[PDB]
Order: sequence, then C-alpha cells, then structure tokens
Amino acid sequence: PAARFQVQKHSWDGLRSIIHGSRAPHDFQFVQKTGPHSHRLYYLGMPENSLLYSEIPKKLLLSWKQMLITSYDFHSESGLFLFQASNSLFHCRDVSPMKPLEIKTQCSGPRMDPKICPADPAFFSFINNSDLWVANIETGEERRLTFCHQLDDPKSAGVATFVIQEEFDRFTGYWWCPTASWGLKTLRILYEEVDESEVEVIHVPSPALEERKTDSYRYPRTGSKNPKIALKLAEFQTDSQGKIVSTQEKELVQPFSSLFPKVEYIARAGWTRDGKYAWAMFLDRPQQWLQLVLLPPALFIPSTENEEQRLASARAVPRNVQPYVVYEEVTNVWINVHDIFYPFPEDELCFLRANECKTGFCHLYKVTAVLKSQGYDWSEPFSPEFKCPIKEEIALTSGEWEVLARHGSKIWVNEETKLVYFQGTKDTPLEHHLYVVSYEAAGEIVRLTTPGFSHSCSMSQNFDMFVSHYSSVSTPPCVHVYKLSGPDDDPLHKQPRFWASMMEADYVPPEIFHFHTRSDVRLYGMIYKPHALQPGKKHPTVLFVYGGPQVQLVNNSFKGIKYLRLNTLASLGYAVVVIDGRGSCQRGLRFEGALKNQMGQVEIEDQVEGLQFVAEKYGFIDLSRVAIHGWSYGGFLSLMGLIHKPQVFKVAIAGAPVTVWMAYDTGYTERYMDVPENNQHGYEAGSVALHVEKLPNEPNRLLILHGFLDENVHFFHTNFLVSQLIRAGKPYQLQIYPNERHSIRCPESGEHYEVTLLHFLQEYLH
Amino acid sequence: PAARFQVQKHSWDGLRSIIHGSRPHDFQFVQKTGPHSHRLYYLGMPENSLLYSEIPKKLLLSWKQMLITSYDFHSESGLFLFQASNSLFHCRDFMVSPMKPLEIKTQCSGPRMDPKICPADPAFFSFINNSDLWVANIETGEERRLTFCHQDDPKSAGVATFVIQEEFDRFTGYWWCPTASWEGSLKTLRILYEEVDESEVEVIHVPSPALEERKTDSYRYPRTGSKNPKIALKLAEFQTDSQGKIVSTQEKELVQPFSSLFPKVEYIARAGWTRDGKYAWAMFLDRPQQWLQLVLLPPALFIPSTENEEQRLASARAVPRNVQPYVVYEEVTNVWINVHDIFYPFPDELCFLRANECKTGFCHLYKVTAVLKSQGYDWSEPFSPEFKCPIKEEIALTSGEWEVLARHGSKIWVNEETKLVYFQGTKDTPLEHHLYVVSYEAAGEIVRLTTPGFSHSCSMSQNFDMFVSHYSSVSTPPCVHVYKLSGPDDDPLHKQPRFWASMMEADYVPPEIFHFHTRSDVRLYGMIYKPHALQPGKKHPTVLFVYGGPQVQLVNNSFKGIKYLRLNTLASLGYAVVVIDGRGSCQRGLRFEGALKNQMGQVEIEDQVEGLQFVAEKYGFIDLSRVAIHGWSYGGFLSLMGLIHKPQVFKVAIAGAPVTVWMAYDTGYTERYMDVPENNQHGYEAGSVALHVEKLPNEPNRLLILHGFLDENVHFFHTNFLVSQLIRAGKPYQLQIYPNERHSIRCPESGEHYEVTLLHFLQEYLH
Repeated sequence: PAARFQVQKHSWDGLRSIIHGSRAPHDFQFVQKTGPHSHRLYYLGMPENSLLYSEIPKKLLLSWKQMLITSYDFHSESGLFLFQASNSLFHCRDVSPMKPLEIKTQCSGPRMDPKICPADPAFFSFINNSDLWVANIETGEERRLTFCHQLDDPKSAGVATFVIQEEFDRFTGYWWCPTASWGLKTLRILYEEVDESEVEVIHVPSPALEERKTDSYRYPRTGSKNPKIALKLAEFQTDSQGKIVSTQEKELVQPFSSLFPKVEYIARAGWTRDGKYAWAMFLDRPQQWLQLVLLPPALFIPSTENEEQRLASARAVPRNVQPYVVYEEVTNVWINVHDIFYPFPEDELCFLRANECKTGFCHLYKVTAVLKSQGYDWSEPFSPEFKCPIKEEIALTSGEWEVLARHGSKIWVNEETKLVYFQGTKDTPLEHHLYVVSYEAAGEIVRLTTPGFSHSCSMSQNFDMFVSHYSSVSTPPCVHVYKLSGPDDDPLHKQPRFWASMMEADYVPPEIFHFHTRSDVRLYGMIYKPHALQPGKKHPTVLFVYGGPQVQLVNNSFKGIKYLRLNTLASLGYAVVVIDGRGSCQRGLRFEGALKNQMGQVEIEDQVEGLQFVAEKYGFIDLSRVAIHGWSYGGFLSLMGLIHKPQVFKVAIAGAPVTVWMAYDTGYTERYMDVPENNQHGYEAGSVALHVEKLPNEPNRLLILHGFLDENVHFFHTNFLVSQLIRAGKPYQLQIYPNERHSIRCPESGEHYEVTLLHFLQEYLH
Repeated sequence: PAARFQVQKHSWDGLRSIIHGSRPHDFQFVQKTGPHSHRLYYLGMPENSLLYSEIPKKLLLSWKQMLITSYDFHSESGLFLFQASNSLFHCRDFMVSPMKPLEIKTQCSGPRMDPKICPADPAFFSFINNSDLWVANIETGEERRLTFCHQDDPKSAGVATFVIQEEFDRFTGYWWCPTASWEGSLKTLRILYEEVDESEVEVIHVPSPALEERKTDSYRYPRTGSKNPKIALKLAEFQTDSQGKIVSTQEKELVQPFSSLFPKVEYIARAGWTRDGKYAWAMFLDRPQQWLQLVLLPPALFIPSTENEEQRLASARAVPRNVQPYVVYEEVTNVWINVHDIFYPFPDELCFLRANECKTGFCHLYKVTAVLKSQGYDWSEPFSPEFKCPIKEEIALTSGEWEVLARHGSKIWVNEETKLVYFQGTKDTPLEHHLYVVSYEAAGEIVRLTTPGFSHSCSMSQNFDMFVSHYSSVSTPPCVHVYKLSGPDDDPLHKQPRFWASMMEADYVPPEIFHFHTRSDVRLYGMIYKPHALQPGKKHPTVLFVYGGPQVQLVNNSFKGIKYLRLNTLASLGYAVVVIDGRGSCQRGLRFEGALKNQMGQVEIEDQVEGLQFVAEKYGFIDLSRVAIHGWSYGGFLSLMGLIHKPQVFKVAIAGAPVTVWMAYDTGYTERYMDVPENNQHGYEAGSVALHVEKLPNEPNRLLILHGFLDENVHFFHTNFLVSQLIRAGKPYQLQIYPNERHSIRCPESGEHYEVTLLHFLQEYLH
C-alpha cells in the first residue's frame, strides 16, 4: 500500500530553488628545449578558453602558464601559432606572456578556416566568401585563388557543405601540399569545387527574433540531390622576397564526374609526406563502398575557356601518370569513415589503414599496393579501372574489439622503432585504452594506460612523452602526464611512468551493469539509485534515452557534468536507468547494424528488457510509474516507447524528436535507412508523426520540447507532429526554446528545461 | 461549504464527444418590363454562389441558380464579372434554366486579381497581373498592359499594400473613370491608380502554408515607427476604335510630384471619381491620422511621362494655368480620424454629402457646398504649399448622441428625384443598427423604416421602391425580409415600409443583455449566459470572455449563437459566461472610443472588473474566487493584462494570439491609437505584456498561450517573444500551436481541438 514511494511535491519556486542549488586541457603540442626543463606542452585551457602551456622538468602538479579560441594551427620549426580569435585573425611565435600580433586585412567577411603553409611558414591560407585566399604574415600581401563566388551564387570553393560537416565530421574543403618545387618556388593547394544549385533550400529563423527574418540553408533531404563536387589544384609561384608572382586554377585533365563515376561525397583528403601524390577517400551514395585514391600533380592541367589551348595542355600530360586506387572497402551494412591512413615514403606504396569492414571490427592493417603505370591518352576522353593490385595486407590487430578511428581518434607512428600507437577497447568496451604494436611484426600488443578508467590520449612528436585525459564512473576527471622510459634496444616494452599532473578532482555516481537478452546478446547498462534508499520501497523511474547510431552512453567515465540532472532526478527519489541497445556504437559493425532499414523497431525491446532486468536485480522499480525521456533520436524513441509500449511507459518527455525521416538529410538517413523509394515500409514505420493515432487519449502523458532555431532537427518536426496530434484529436503539452538550436546552450533556458521536467513528473507520473 | 457548483470532470474523449455534439448578401435589384416586378440578384449558400429571386407583383422567395465571394455588375448590359478558382468568369441576363459561366483566357502568367468592368463601356474590364495594371476586352479577347512598375522588385501599381488592406479596409488601388471622352480636334478611357514604391519598407518572413516545403514568404511589413510605402496617384489612359480595339495607351503623372504638391500625405485611404467624370476625388491622410482631407484632381492636372526631363517642361508649360487641385473638405481632430467612406458629390462650386464624426463627436451626415475658384498657377516652375476651398454652407442633416454607420462597408443611398438620403444608424439604441431616411434639402423628420427590437443590415434598390434587411436579435435566429416602400407619391418621406416577402427564416439558451454605470458615471453594456438549469444558491465558476480593443462591439442586440457557440457550450457545462463592452469600443462615439488614446491595456480591465462585480450582485450565481479571462488578438493581450494587474480576480488566463509587443505591430493600427514609439515611450512599454512578465504567476496551470503558426497579422514572434521572456523570468506556461492556422482558426478539426483544450484546462485548473 504505502510500500510505494511518493516523491515529495514542491511549488514551482521550490523546484527552481532545488535546481538552482545544483550549480579540460586539450589540443596538446609537445616540443623539446635543447636547462631544467625537457619539453614544453602547449594546449588550450579554461581556468574563457585561451592558449596556455606547462614546463616539463627533468626531476607534482604542473602550473598553467598563461601565454596571451576553439582551435589553432602550429608549425614546429618556425614555432608559429595561427588562430581564429575575436572575429579576426591572430598569431604569435615561441618565459613571460606576449599579446597576439593582429593580421590586418582588405577583404570583408570573416576569415574562416585558417591554416599555415607547412612548406613555407611565411604563407598561410583562409576562406573568404566561399573562396580560397593566400596571404603572407611577413609582407602582408593577400591574394585570391578561386573565383566561384561573385542567393543563387551556388558554386563555392574550399568549403565543406552542410551534410559533410554534420554527418561526415569534416570541416574543411582544402588541404596544403606539404612541400614546394623550385630562384622561383611553388606551393600547391588541393581543394573542393562545390555547385549547390541542385540542392534544396530550407528556411530557418535566425538568432535575432526581433527582425523576423530567416536564413537560407542548403538542406539536401533523403532522395533529393546532394551537391556537385570535384577535386582541383590551385598553384602559385613565389620569389625569394616572399612575393606571389603568379597563381593558377587547376582542373583535372578529365572531369572528376567521368574519371570517378559512382563517387557521391569526399569524406577526407590530403597528401603523402614527401608531397609526391595527393590523396582522397571517396564514398558512394549508399555508403557501401570507399576507395582511397592517389592523384599525381601532373594529372592536373591549367583551366582555360579556350578548348584548343586546353588540348595543348591535355596532350602534354605524361601517359604513365594516372590516378591510383590503392584501397577499397565494401560492406552490406555501412562504411563508417575511419580517419586513420598513414602512407610511408616508387613502384609500390606501403601504408597503414583502419578497416572495420574486413572482420567486422575496426583494426589496423599494413597494406602495400603496386602502382602499375598503365599508359593513357589524356587529350582524348573516356570512361570505365584504377584498382591497383595489392602486394600484401598484413593484419596488425584482431579480435572482437575496436581500434578507435572516428571522433578524431588518431594513431601515431614512429618510423625509427617500427611501432604504431593506437587507442582501443581491447580490455573492455567501457574503457578507451592506449595500445602499442610493431608494424613489421604483428606481435604482442602492450597497453600503457592502467585499467579502471577510460582514457583519452595524445603522444609526443618524439614518442618520449604522452598525456592522458582519463576518468571513471565514480571518480572525477584527471589529466596526467606519462614518460615512456626503459632500454632503447627494447622499445615495444617501454614502461609508462607517472611524470606529472595537470588536472585533479552532492553527487552519487551510477553503477554499471550488464545483462543478456532473450536472444543471448550482452547489453551494458547503467543505473542511478534513489538517494538514501529504503530497501523495501518501490520508487518511480525515469528511463533516459538516446539509442541511435554514433553514440555510447554507458561506459566507464565520469557522467556528473553532462548528465548532472539524472543525479538531480535521483536525489528527489526517482530511479534513473540508462541502457545501450543494439544499434549503439563501439561494439562492432554487426551490433550497430541491427538498425539497418528498421529504425524505431529494434530499439525499444532492448530498453523494455533493460528495465525488467533492472527491476529484478535491484529492488526499487515501481514499473507502473515509469517515464521515458530523451533528445533528438531519444525524443524519437520516447514517442516510439509511448506508441509501442504504453502499458510500460506512463509518461513521455520527447525532446527535439525526429518525427519524419523523409524531411531529414541524405547523409544520416541513407546510411541507415536507405532511400525512401527503396525502403518505404521502414521510413513509414519509424516516422512517429504517421502513427499519432496510437498516442495517448488522456492528457498529461506526453510533453514536447523543441528549440525554435534548430538547424539540424528542424522545428518542422515538432510542428508537423502537433499538426497530426490536432487532426487525431490527441492532447499534448509543449515547450518552446526560442533562442536555442539543438543543444540548450543558455543556462537560464536550461534551468527552465529541468524545472518543467521535474514538475511534469511530479504532477503526472501517477 | 458545498454551495459552490462543481463542473463534472469529463475525460478528454468525453470532452470531444461534447464539443463534436454541438456542431445571403451582395444584393442587386433590377426592374422588369408579366407576373414578376423585379429580379433580386445575390450571393448565397444552401459553397457561396450567385443566385436570384423573383419578386412578384402580388410567402417565401425561391432561390434560383445562376450557375465566388466578390462579384461585379453593370446595369444596362447586365454584365456579371467575377473571380472563380484561379481564373476569371462571366455571364449575362432573363434565364429559366441556369447558364454556365463563359471563361475568359489570358496571355499573362500569374493570377488576375481585382477584376472591374469599365462603367462607360461594358466590353472593357481590367485587372492586376504581377503588381501592374492590365486592360482587356471580353468581346475581342484582346489584353493590353498599362503600367510597367514590375519586372527585390519593389515598385507596384494598382495595389493596396498590406497596412492599407488590413487597417484602412481598402482592397483596390485603381479606379475607373465613369465616362468616356472623345478629345482632340478615337474614344478615350481613363483609370486613376496608385503607384507604390515599397523599397524602403522592412521585409518580414512568415512561414508558408505548405509545412513540408519549409520555405517562407517575404512581407513588406512596416513596423510602427518605421517607413510605410511611398505612394502616388496617376492617370492611365487609352483609346479605342469604333470596332473596339485598344489603339493607343498612356501613363500620366502630376505636373509636380505627388509628395511635393501634397506634403504630409502619408496614406491614400480612399479615392474615386465624380459621376459626370469631371474630377477624380481622393481622401488623403497624415501619419498621425489627425488631418484627413478631400481633394479633386482634374485630368488636365496629369501630364504624360518620359525619362527625359526636357520633354516634361514642354508639357508642364502646356497645362492651363487656371486648372489645379481643390481641397474641398478638411476634417481635423485631437483624438483620431476614422475613415468614414461616405462621400456623395452632386452635379464655380461643388455640393456633396459627407459623414463627419470629428465635428460633434458622433458620425453625422452633412450637406457641404465648396467653392472651386482657380488661383492661376505657373506649372513649369515648382513650389511648396493653400488649396483649401472656402465653404458656401455646411448644413447638418443629422445630430444627437447616436451615429450614422459609415465604416465596415455601411453606406448611404441618395434618391436625387425625391431629395431624400437613406442611411443606417444607432438613433433608437447603440444595440441596434436601424435604417433611417431624411431629406438633404430640409433636415427635419428622421423616419425609421426597420422594425424596432432587432438589429438590421440593409440595402436599397437603385429605384428606391424596395429594400432588403438582414436582421436578428439576441434571442431569435437571423431572418432576411424584403420590404417595399409604399404610399402617396406626393409625400416621399413618409412612404410606409410594408412587409413584402421573406428570403431566409429563423440546446442553445440566449444571453441576457444588461447595462450598468461605472463609478465615474458612464453607461457600459454587457452580456451574460446563465448556467443552464440554474439552481439559485449555487455559486458557479465564471469565464470572462473579452476583446476590448477598438473597432469592435461584441455586446449588441443580434444573434450571437453562430460565432460564439462555445460560450453557450461553456454555459451548458455550468460556467457563467460574462461579456462586457469596456471603454474604447465601437458604436458609442469618438469620446468613448478615445479612452484608449496612448494607454492601451490600462483602462479596459478596470471596466471589466466592475462588470464582473456588478453581475455578481445583480445575478446571484457567480463565484468570484473562480474566474477565468479569455480572448483573441486584443483579447488575449487583455487576458494577460488581467493576469498581470488583477491576479487576485483572475484565477486563470487563456490568451489567444496576443499582442505581446506594441513596437512589433504595424503603423496603421498602433500609431492611430498609441502614437509613434519616439513620442509615447511610457505607454508602449506600459501596455506591452512581454516587458511585464515578472508579474505573471509563480504558480503553474494559470496561463495557457494559444497561437496559430502562420499568423500574417499578429506574428507568431509575439508568442515566441513572450515564451522567451517567461523562460528568462522563470515562469511556467502551457502552450498550444495551430501549425496550419493564420489568425482565425479556420479548420473545423483545429477548432474542435481548440475547444476541448479550453474545456479541459478550465475543468482541471479553474479552482
């Protein structure tokens, strides 16, 4: 009877008194001294996120020396720092602090995407009004290279399109060539042509509500056309006085569309160390194919509107020269883009490659391809091809665990010692650890980071130092510094000794658990226990959710910062439960591949099963009083829960829900759900706005939160749901966040979000 | 103890079951020359369409079919020009079977707005295509453009802009000349039109109807304070062969600019021509809207147009020195000018009729005689203003504490044979629109023609031998009776209206009208719906419905059941529904309406509170501890002021489509009443509810915000900005969107939801 625990009710000022009561170093660069200190670490920090440093001794908490910013570019030899601070451009070279030298300009608009020329630090680049610009920090001489820009000005150059930034995690459309050819010189830049003419335009309202205007995004929805892309060279010569004597636009000797048919997106691109070949990863529209291709500079002829003077150049391209397809990946699930690709320094290329499609788990391979120069008439056109034969493909790691290559995880390769350092899950899926392996000999795989914590690491250029940014479910986050030390004749077994420390430590942490499904698959989970529990009492329960691809909620690292509100929920007597269902990240391709063409359907069984296991193991779950809650995919799932499982889920608080997959973009949806023409059944099944008939008849069971300015998940989603709820005659409550986009950035808006949530549960979880 | 009526708590599906369970005009008299005396032509809906009745020589009239909201008619040729679907249609008339409408094709790409038949020649008509004036010929099929302002692209022609359409209730900006000239030494045909340069006007984005497409529409929306579009009057002439072909054409412009001849002229409220064709008249208006004045523009005042400024001087010299514009009438006020559209000119002088509220305080007719004597002007040179004619006489044909209906497409009907003027008014009572007659020669005996004890919407025959009245009362449903003026021909004033025939005929319990006096001794009217099956003793919970803003009068003697069925539904669950006409309302004169001048929100709620307190004492069934306030546009704005300045009175507040920010609203409305924000900053701030959000309730479930997402008028921005400021002040709110609704909820599905949300919200939280 009174066995079940009623949550203490509160006035609204009470609840926002409760919530108001509630309320790290990165981008490291190691450099040696050559005195008392061995190196100097450069990094970003926020003790306002500015540039800082520390001093590493020869013989303890390192102090944070001020030097003077989301990012910056560094150059080893010259010691040049180049960053986008203010709404302007700044630099400085490197005991006491120095104020940044401002780089004055003639162009109007911001200077996006600043990078320094590696081959010559006097030079550097930036975007301006969708075109590429060279400059010189010494002389101050600026100059435009691309000429695409002039509402219907579609062509752009050096820019990564909407879907490329948001769904392929790439934020530039240009890459410096790392060497020069010669008292004249020259410097090249690979860059990306983009005609966004075919792409559909969406209107979203801007920050300034007062002036009642909208911005004009190019938003390619699924089935609709993506932008038309191409690779290109942009050369420019210089004399000894640092003067841009001339420039050139360079198109491929044939079209990119006919050389490389079946290429839909440019996931990544770059250059070989020595500067010889340029490379790029190309993907197809299904995203079930990914070839990595070398493009020689001689393959690029100058651009001219004169067809005779082009055939002059198109005849002078050597017949031996061609693009080389060194690698190719193929799957029936989906090729996730893995950043890792390390070419070694001529009738063959040796490189490393992250490859999940082979065995099912991302692992490092050493691969040698063979560049059979094949003879081609490039003044004449044609179409298929360039798939080189593979000389060998030695597999350096294997098992049922991952090498981390996404989310800007990276490898580090010492060529002297023949060792490659990586990060992976080998020990557990709950902890990101730092491994080393030889690349000659796929031998034993030594770990450097101690278990019990999930680590986020960065190695020194000289492979002598490394930093780790680790944390556990219970303990707060530390940033320690380690120094690899031992006999040089045995480098694979260098012992990481604790050298120094940079960061250190009403919250009760959750405890992690696992269980098995009725189909015998291990799912990890997490639970916040009701604070000051009385064993015997069944408390009411909030099931927090995401359950979409590209994510892992449950893992062994500190949650108290981002998910403080789950602790707040638990401090008032709620049970907060979190389950990673089939579909979630970090446990291989098959596990995640559960989602394929079937979104919504597979994810709730695992969540229902999660709760019931929680309720048997732990003796405090009143299953009559359960609330499902989440944002984006989770808001989508909160509504699916309330449709598919109303017996289980009493209320639902759906934040930013994807309510119509057909209105969502290509990049995300096609990867997982195919094209609406091919997978109609699945698109309709997982569109919650087409199943509003099954939502509750009674009110107080469904709350909709949506940020008005949402660039990514458009307010249209909530607005089309309310549209359908009104037609179906179903009740709904609604909260709007007028100044918020996808995340709630403003503390005030967030306090209001959390207070509403508490009240809603308080009043109506009964 | 247990003497407070409890409303029965229904489930949501129960409440839908209850709400679901709840749910002739534009007349043209033409005589015949048999059994039937006339044929009455009109719009009607047994969709809305063209119909006719047969009025006999000697009972319920049949509705015959001709075959559409607005149509045009020409008497002699019997031409019916109308707009149907996304195209133009016509027909002519005596049929016995119905005739199909003949279709008129076009070479122009886009729809053809605003169709009007040339009065002088029925073969010709005109329309707008892409913000430019066109001209056509029904018989020959030949079209022909006349303006070239269109080709972002901000110059328009023959268009009334946003603020003019929705605040000055004018829906065309071109006017046909009623006569044809044969000048030279080819038959000419003029049109007066309004050129508009809406370049300097702010663009606002409003969501489009097709939600899937996720695109907006630009709207040239001039905020209060900011600039309106820049206007001008212009002459577009053309000529025709005796075979009926548009041979020549010509744009014309004033010999000096419009802006220089007429400084301080912010808006062209109205315009047209005198019946003979001599002068083109126009009502101008200033930015304060306190200086309206009538002007005549003689056709020789307009020279041709060329890009060459030397071709211009030549014909600027050519225009007769005597000719000019004559400022005939000048209304001035310390409150504001309401545009009264009544202006009847007759054939050295000009004699006209004109409605004038600014003179005595009540809209009354006058006979005015002005004197057009030319001063002699050198039109090659420029100048600054002057043109005010001296008045011969200004006889007043009506006077009292009651008014002549002039706004809202009301009108006068002037028989020039009998010297009588037929008008509508409030002479008997402010609660009843009645048809009156008076002589314009001898202003004495005002004879009422409509039955007392009801309120009437009327329309005279052009022959003044019979009229229609569409009438109703608070209790009885609406009727439409056809009356016939009948009696001795020697005394036309006392011709007796005899009932001739009827067109349309008449659990809802009607409301009771009452009045009471305020502590300052002003008479206010109000309604009440009693709770059905009342048990005296029980104190019921009360929904104070409201609007309160200008240009409206809710409380009057006429059938409310149609638009306020929800109010009766509320009553049938046991809610008292009270409605009070606060100070600042329509149809009580200028001084009554002028209690809002520069302090909007501050006076209305005090009158509403007194109306509640009176009704509680008068009737014994109002529980004052449980009172809800609710309304739309101004009403939702007020519902929030009630909750701000009277939380101790109002338990809850359901605010629909509210004006949360005066600075965001348009000029035409806001400035007229609140002035410009540079002058009256104290009152903009005081009556903008979004700046007083800190004073809303700390408790939840006391404030429900309703808003349609596609609101062209009261933009969603207002609710968005309110929600912004509630969030920032840490105040709860409930909220409801109507994604497919602009300003009035039009969809029945959306309206059924609106009402079930209203019943549920009150059911649960009105305690």
